[PDB]
Amino acid sequence: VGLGAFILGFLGAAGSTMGAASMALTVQARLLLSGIQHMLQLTVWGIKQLQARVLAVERYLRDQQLLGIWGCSGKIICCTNVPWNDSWSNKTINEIWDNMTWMQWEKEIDNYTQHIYTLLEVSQIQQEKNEQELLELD
Amino acid sequence: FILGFLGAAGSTMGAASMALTVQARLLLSGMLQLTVWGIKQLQARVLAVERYLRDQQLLGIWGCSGKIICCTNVPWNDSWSNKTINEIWDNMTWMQWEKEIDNYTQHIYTLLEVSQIQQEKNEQELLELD
Amino acid sequence: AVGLGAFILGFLGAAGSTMGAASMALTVQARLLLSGIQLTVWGIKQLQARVLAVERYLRDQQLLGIWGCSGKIICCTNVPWNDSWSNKTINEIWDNMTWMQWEKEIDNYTQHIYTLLEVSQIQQEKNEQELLELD
Amino acid sequence: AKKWVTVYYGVPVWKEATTTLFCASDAKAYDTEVHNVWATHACVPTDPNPQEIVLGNVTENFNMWKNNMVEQMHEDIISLWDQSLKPCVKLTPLCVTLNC
Amino acid sequence: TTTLFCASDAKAYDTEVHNVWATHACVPTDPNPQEIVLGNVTENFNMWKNNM
Amino acid sequence: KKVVLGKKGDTVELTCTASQKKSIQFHWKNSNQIKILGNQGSFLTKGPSKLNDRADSRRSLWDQGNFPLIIKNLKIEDSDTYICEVEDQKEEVQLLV
Amino acid sequence: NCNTSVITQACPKVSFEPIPIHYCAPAGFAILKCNSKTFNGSGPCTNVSTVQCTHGIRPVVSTQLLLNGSLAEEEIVIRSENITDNAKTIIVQLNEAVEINCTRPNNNTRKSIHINIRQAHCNISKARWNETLGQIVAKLEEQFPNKTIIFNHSSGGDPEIVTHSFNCGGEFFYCNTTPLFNSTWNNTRTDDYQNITLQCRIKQIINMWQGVGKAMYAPPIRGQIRCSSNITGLLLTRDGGRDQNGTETFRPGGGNMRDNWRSELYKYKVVKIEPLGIAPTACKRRV
Ligand SMILES: *[C@@H]1O[C@H](CO)[C@@H](O[C@@H]2O[C@H](CO)[C@@H](O[C@@H]3O[C@H](CO[C@H]4O[C@H](CO)[C@@H](O)[C@H](O)[C@@H]4O)[C@@H](O)[C@H](O[C@H]4O[C@H](CO)[C@@H](O)[C@H](O)[C@@H]4O[C@H]4O[C@H](CO)[C@@H](O)[C@H](O)[C@@H]4O[C@H]4O[C@H](CO)[C@@H](O)[C@H](O)[C@@H]4O)[C@@H]3O)[C@H](O)[C@H]2NC(C)=O)[C@H](O)[C@H]1NC(C)=O
Ligand SMILES: *[C@@H]1O[C@H](CO)[C@@H](O[C@@H]2O[C@H](CO)[C@@H](O[C@@H]3O[C@H](CO)[C@@H](O)[C@H](O[C@H]4O[C@H](CO)[C@@H](O)[C@H](O)[C@@H]4O)[C@@H]3O)[C@H](O)[C@H]2NC(C)=O)[C@H](O)[C@H]1NC(C)=O
Ligand SMILES: CCCCCCCCCCCCO[C@@H]1O[C@H](CO)[C@@H](O[C@H]2O[C@H](CO)[C@@H](O)[C@H](O)[C@H]2O)[C@H](O)[C@H]1O
Ligand SMILES: CCCCCCCCCCCCO[C@@H]1O[C@H](CO)[C@@H](O[C@H]2O[C@H](CO)[C@@H](O)[C@H](O)[C@H]2O)[C@H](O)[C@H]1O
Ligand SMILES: *[C@@H]1O[C@H](CO)[C@@H](O[C@@H]2O[C@H](CO)[C@@H](O)[C@H](O)[C@H]2NC(C)=O)[C@H](O)[C@H]1NC(C)=O
Ligand SMILES: *[C@@H]1O[C@H](CO)[C@@H](O[C@@H]2O[C@H](CO)[C@@H](O)[C@H](O)[C@H]2NC(C)=O)[C@H](O)[C@H]1NC(C)=O
Ligand SMILES: *[C@@H]1O[C@H](CO)[C@@H](O[C@@H]2O[C@H](CO)[C@@H](O)[C@H](O)[C@H]2NC(C)=O)[C@H](O)[C@H]1NC(C)=O
Ligand SMILES: *[C@@H]1O[C@H](CO)[C@@H](O[C@@H]2O[C@H](CO)[C@@H](O)[C@H](O)[C@H]2NC(C)=O)[C@H](O)[C@H]1NC(C)=O
Ligand SMILES: *[C@@H]1O[C@H](CO)[C@@H](O[C@@H]2O[C@H](CO)[C@@H](O)[C@H](O)[C@H]2NC(C)=O)[C@H](O)[C@H]1NC(C)=O
Ligand SMILES: *[C@@H]1O[C@H](CO)[C@@H](O[C@@H]2O[C@H](CO)[C@@H](O)[C@H](O)[C@H]2NC(C)=O)[C@H](O)[C@H]1NC(C)=O
Ligand SMILES: *[C@@H]1O[C@H](CO)[C@@H](O)[C@H](O)[C@H]1NC(C)=O
Ligand SMILES: *[C@@H]1O[C@H](CO)[C@@H](O)[C@H](O)[C@H]1NC(C)=O
Ligand SMILES: *[C@@H]1O[C@H](CO)[C@@H](O)[C@H](O)[C@H]1NC(C)=O
Ligand SMILES: *[C@@H]1O[C@H](CO)[C@@H](O)[C@H](O)[C@H]1NC(C)=O
Ligand SMILES: *[C@@H]1O[C@H](CO)[C@@H](O)[C@H](O)[C@H]1NC(C)=O
Ligand SMILES: *[C@@H]1O[C@H](CO)[C@@H](O)[C@H](O)[C@H]1NC(C)=O
Ligand SMILES: *[C@@H]1O[C@H](CO)[C@@H](O)[C@H](O)[C@H]1NC(C)=O
Ligand SMILES: *[C@@H]1O[C@H](CO)[C@@H](O)[C@H](O)[C@H]1NC(C)=O
Ligand SMILES: *[C@@H]1O[C@H](CO)[C@@H](O)[C@H](O)[C@H]1NC(C)=O
Ligand SMILES: *[C@@H]1O[C@H](CO)[C@@H](O)[C@H](O)[C@H]1NC(C)=O
Ligand SMILES: *[C@@H]1O[C@H](CO)[C@@H](O)[C@H](O)[C@H]1NC(C)=O
Ligand SMILES: *[C@@H]1O[C@H](CO)[C@@H](O)[C@H](O)[C@H]1NC(C)=O
Ligand SMILES: *[C@@H]1O[C@H](CO)[C@@H](O)[C@H](O)[C@H]1NC(C)=O
Ligand SMILES: *[C@@H]1O[C@H](CO)[C@@H](O)[C@H](O)[C@H]1NC(C)=O
Ligand SMILES: *[C@@H]1O[C@H](CO)[C@@H](O)[C@H](O)[C@H]1NC(C)=O
Ligand SMILES: *[C@@H]1O[C@H](CO)[C@@H](O)[C@H](O)[C@H]1NC(C)=O
Repeated sequence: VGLGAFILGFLGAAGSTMGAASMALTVQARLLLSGIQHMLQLTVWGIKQLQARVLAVERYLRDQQLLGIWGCSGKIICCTNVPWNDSWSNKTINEIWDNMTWMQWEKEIDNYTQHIYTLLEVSQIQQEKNEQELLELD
Repeated sequence: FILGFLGAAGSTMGAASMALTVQARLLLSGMLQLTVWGIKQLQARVLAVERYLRDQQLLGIWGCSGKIICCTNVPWNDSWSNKTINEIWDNMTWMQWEKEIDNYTQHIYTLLEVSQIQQEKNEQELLELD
Repeated sequence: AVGLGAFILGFLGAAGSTMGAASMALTVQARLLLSGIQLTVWGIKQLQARVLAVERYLRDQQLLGIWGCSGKIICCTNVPWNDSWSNKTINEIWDNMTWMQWEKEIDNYTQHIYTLLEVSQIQQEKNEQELLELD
Repeated sequence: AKKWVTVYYGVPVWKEATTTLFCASDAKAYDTEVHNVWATHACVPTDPNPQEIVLGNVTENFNMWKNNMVEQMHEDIISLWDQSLKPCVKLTPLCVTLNC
Repeated sequence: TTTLFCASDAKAYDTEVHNVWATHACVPTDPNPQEIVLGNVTENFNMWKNNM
Repeated sequence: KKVVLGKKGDTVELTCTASQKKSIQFHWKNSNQIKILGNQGSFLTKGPSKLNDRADSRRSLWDQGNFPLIIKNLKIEDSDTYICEVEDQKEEVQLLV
Repeated sequence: NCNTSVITQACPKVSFEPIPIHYCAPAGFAILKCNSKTFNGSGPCTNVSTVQCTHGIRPVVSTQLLLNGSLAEEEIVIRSENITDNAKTIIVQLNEAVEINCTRPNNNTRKSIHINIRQAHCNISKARWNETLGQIVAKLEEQFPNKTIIFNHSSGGDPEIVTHSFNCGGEFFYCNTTPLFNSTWNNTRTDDYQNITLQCRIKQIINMWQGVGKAMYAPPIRGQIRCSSNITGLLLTRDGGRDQNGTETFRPGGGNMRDNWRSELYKYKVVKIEPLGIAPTACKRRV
């Protein structure tokens, strides 16, 4: 968790715009990779803190595999082949990436997410069929 | 924990796959004695995670690293099993199927390793040209 | 994970073994493993060590994506070796040197190498996306 | 350029929750006073080293009259209350399930 | 360059100051410590540069 | 509007209803927005109304979702339209004494 | 047909003194807190922080005044769901506490008058009370700038809300607050001039606050009853109407325990994380 106040949501700080968070993340990633009075109740709190950490890990791993349904297994950032509709959003790339935070962005398209998720599933199914059909020849 | 797919082979293999697809869609679409038991429960959860991560990387030896379902290029031998795809997937549960072929697995595991080695060898030789 | 390391991290092999020997031992264990062939105070301390190691592991597995090695333990790249960093041959180092000896030998080139790896990955992604401009 | 869908995991976004909170208090656990007695079995000790993170330039909409923490606190207190200050005589209405 | 935990078989109730300090300064010792002998590794130690 | 009738000196019951079948905070008001009755927690509160002495409610039915206004000893001048506020719906009844 | 269900229970007395209780989110959840010193009852906060646990709140049960709790950081803040709604509770949080000292004298031993052990009283410092109201009025005038502010006693209802009510050590007290709310205001005070003494009675048959019903408690403790509380707020109800020609009246409200807890929990919100998001980019997946 290079960025963020939460274990999950590790791609950035709340309040940062989406583009800014990405740039900050790249820098932090580079640095990390490059290597650049006991109280009795402490027992209780130690367990609770570990449970929070363990739970985040369990969820993380679960989601990393579930995303395979859209062809995004094991990824944090996953590019797809589904076109963006101006109907979902009439904003352009720079204005959303530079001026909107992730919460604002999700609010902007909140009631289209179920539609988009459906489309992603469909695309992955067709991609899989195409590969296997080619392998019936090869 | 993974505990397989949590169905205890109480359903056939085909049914389990369909159920997983459904759940993946739903999931993505959206007191002194407590110290002792809290620790034991927590230890078990940690252990499950460590084994999972290890095995996902160990499977790289067969070219299946990081996958839950891994399609290989090793052909099926009717001698291992003479059943068809539908017979196996629709009528058998996982604990019935593994029993049917329980002692052919060591042979299969060997074949999987061999196939992966040959595939890697071929790719690297091609890359000495390209 | 694999009882060659003697540490939670550093699992590819025991300290003191040559790099080559460690790889061979690791292959053997993979086959064996896949083939199937005050207590409260210390319990918490042990778990903290294990949880932390897992978190670092996962973190790094994703951070390595920056060089195109996400999700890998062993990863091959397209950055050529500079004889200037090291004048030794492949069997020379893999057969006779341990990991610590090797890392000490090329320690001051590490940041140079890391920089090159990032640059290569950027160029690779750029090239692929340009091809996909038409394809 | 052509705009394409990209999926991101690890996005710093949150929604309102409806969950169960834990209570904590510095119960004496030897005293006979009601709140200490209840807390002894109902609650955990407080956090010896609490932390607070100030968020960046964010705006969050709060609403004290739609706050479900209130209802939960209400239930905990009633349970506490009725395990202690027991009346000599308790009288409550009860009606027949008729449509009248 | 890190911070280590102290551990001791403190009694506390004895009132002796090391036991009283230890009561909160430290934790109980490991009831079942383990040691791993490493392979043929040579390591340079220096007691005069030891930050512990 | 619902219309309820009675004679001077009589007693009538005007009602509000919740679909909740639970005790809900509710209020009764006259046409001049003067509070008459309401539910505060489990208690009956009365407003600064001419009906403060006449107004009552069957507290035992509050958990049935029934929130009546009972007006005893009706005066001819009590013939107003009373307003219910339950949950977030409003109801109106005209009383003719 | 409704039939009262009656349960007879043992009647022990117990020591009874509220302890601060903190609430903590479970794993997977976090609590956001509003850090504005001027925060409203609802709406945006720009200073927001994340905590795992709330501050402690003592589980104090009272009906007209909030007797033990936190204070506002700078100013008296008046919070209401709808200030123009005659039916809503107005919660006034003070930035300073007013001490109230209640007692049951050991010499009050009379048991009956004719065919006092239930007699008690509470003191408020006059200068604290008048200062408190003057500040409240100044804030009420921000909402009602052209109207006279009248404080008054309750308009009627069950005694638990008509009088002030609290519990010390199992003793249920009912106190007359007419002396606190008989004041009328302009930008100036209309009262006289040290100690405002409230008359209190200790009762055995009380209404339930936790539900609808009645409850009877054992008779009073022989002596030495004392309470020492910090008033940190008021529960007021505004009396409006079509004929309120230049005057607004504020009477003690309350009786709804949810309002008492809201007066402390207004700064906290519980949230969950949804880490999966979507946005357009200019990349394409190779297929
Ligand atoms: C807002 O928060 C504040 C917090 O500060 C709340 O204020 C607190 O309210 C408490 C309510 O009871 C009150 O508690 C009382 O304190 C008395 C004084 O305690 C101190 O002195 C004693 C002296 O020995 C010390 O031991 C103690 O540690 C303190 O230093 C206590 O004496 C009271 O206990 C007695 O009454 C309770 C009532 O339920 C009984 O349960 C308890 O068993 C005690 O009963 C004795 O008295 C009765 C009288 O008839 C006897 O019948 C009985 O047998 C006991 O008598 C024996 O002891 C007396 C002692 O003199 C002796 O004379 C007799 O002969 C017997 O031996 C009780 O603990 C807090 O003090 C008070 N805090 C402050 C600062 O004032 C405030 O209420 C909150 N607001 C709201 C709305 O909740
Ligand atoms: C606190 O609130 C109370 C309640 O509102 C308020 O006291 C009320 O003042 C009004 C002032 O008009 C009183 O109303 C009248 O008082 C006279 C006194 O003798 C009565 O005679 C009147 O009754 C006649 O007129 C009525 C008009 O409809 C007839 O219905 C009736 O049959 C009579 O003909 C009338 O009551 C009102 O009674 C008081 N209420 C109480 C409980 O005293 C009080 O002043 C407020 N406090 C402050 C500080 O302002
Ligand atoms: C916090 C605990 C840490 C996580 C616990 C699990 C960590 C993993 C421990 C064992 C990992 C070993 O996983 C290792 O994978 C690499 C490839 O990906 C394989 O290494 C492979 O290199 C190439 C092919 O990749 C070939 O030479 C040969 O097939 C094999 O040696 C090893 O066969 C396998 O042993
Ligand atoms: C929940 C358990 C606790 C830990 C969870 C797992 C740790 C993950 C947290 C950090 C994740 C960031 O890991 C991220 O990986 C992706 C690829 O996969 C990389 O993706 C990278 O793509 C290219 C570089 O090629 C850049 O345009 C981009 O800025 C960069 O993000 C990021 O450089 C790296 O920062
Ligand atoms: C948000 O509110 C917090 C809480 O008051 C402010 O930070 C505090 O500043 C005081 C000043 O002495 C410190 O003592 C506290 O420890 C600080 N608290 C925390 C949690 O840091 C904070 O500055 C406010 N932020 C904004 C943007 O107004
Ligand atoms: C206190 O609550 C009121 C009621 O919601 C807030 O008033 C609203 O403020 C927003 C801010 O942009 C306006 O758009 C709304 O139109 C306002 N509503 C009304 C009815 O005017 C008020 O701002 C809140 N005060 C604070 C400090 O947040
Ligand atoms: C509450 O305040 C009253 C104010 O009168 C106190 O009663 C006075 O106490 C003094 C103490 O010397 C006596 O001289 C006065 O004569 C008393 N006045 C009356 C009218 O009796 C009362 O004791 C205080 N009570 C509490 C709980 O503090
Ligand atoms: C309620 O009792 C408290 C405690 O005795 C009074 O406050 C004390 O007043 C004396 C007077 O000199 C001060 O020395 C103490 O320091 C005060 N105590 C505290 C905690 O401040 C309080 O004034 C009484 N309140 C009323 C209304 O009589
Ligand atoms: C509070 O006390 C006042 C008196 O101090 C009570 O009001 C008095 O009630 C009698 C009853 O006939 C009237 O004659 C007096 O004129 C009233 N006095 C005042 C100042 O109004 C009052 O009812 C008590 N209130 C409660 C809730 O007990
Ligand atoms: C009422 O408020 C007073 C302060 O106005 C509280 O007394 C202070 O509590 C703090 C807590 O750390 C102490 O450090 C101060 O020394 C106390 N002041 C005095 C004069 O004693 C008091 O405890 C509050 N009472 C209640 C019931 O909450
Ligand atoms: C908040 O605005 C200031 C203005 O300069 C900026 O520096 C800071 O980084 C912003 N915080 C976030 C989270 O963007
Ligand atoms: C997205 O564009 C396609 C192009 O024809 C259109 O059919 C579809 O309805 C669009 N989606 C929305 C939500 O408008
Ligand atoms: C939507 O896109 C069209 C494209 O020309 C633009 O004209 C229109 O103003 C956009 N609407 C909004 C609300 O941005
Ligand atoms: C971001 O908002 C500022 C506000 O003035 C605007 O000027 C800027 O052009 C916006 N960025 C983009 C990419 O539209
Ligand atoms: C999303 O909700 C808003 C709320 O009014 C609505 O106007 C908008 O059309 C909704 N969008 C979709 C895709 O349903
Ligand atoms: C697979 O089938 C072929 C068919 O001739 C047979 O020769 C071979 O031995 C079989 N392999 C195994 C492992 O049984
Ligand atoms: C085994 O496979 C052969 C292949 O032709 C088939 O004829 C035979 O019936 C199969 N036996 C069983 C039991 O399925
Ligand atoms: C499953 O068993 C039943 C039993 O008669 C059989 O009819 C059915 O065809 C079997 N299904 C498959 C896929 O073999
Ligand atoms: C598996 O075990 C059974 C037990 O009798 C045996 O008959 C069968 O031939 C074994 N199969 C293999 C592949 O060894
Ligand atoms: C240590 O030396 C012995 C001598 O035979 C050798 O067998 C062993 O493998 C060595 N261990 C390492 C780690 O080199
Ligand atoms: C790596 O080899 C290239 C080949 O021209 C050389 O220019 C470069 O300086 C070498 N790197 C170092 C560190 O010498
Ligand atoms: C590097 O290897 C070559 C091979 O002949 C050797 O001549 C050269 O001296 C070596 N470099 C150094 C610094 O010894
Ligand atoms: C390893 O060291 C021995 C020592 O005699 C040497 O003979 C051998 O050639 C070395 N191996 C390599 C690969 O240099
Ligand atoms: C690497 O460190 C060694 C230690 O003395 C030094 O001799 C060598 O020249 C260093 N190499 C570089 C490139 O700085
Ligand atoms: C309040 O004070 C002003 C000061 O001139 C006065 O005019 C006004 O009449 C006063 N209010 C009432 C109700 O008398
Ligand atoms: C409140 O009481 C103080 C006591 O001296 C007095 O000076 C002040 O003027 C009073 N408040 C008002 C508004 O008169």
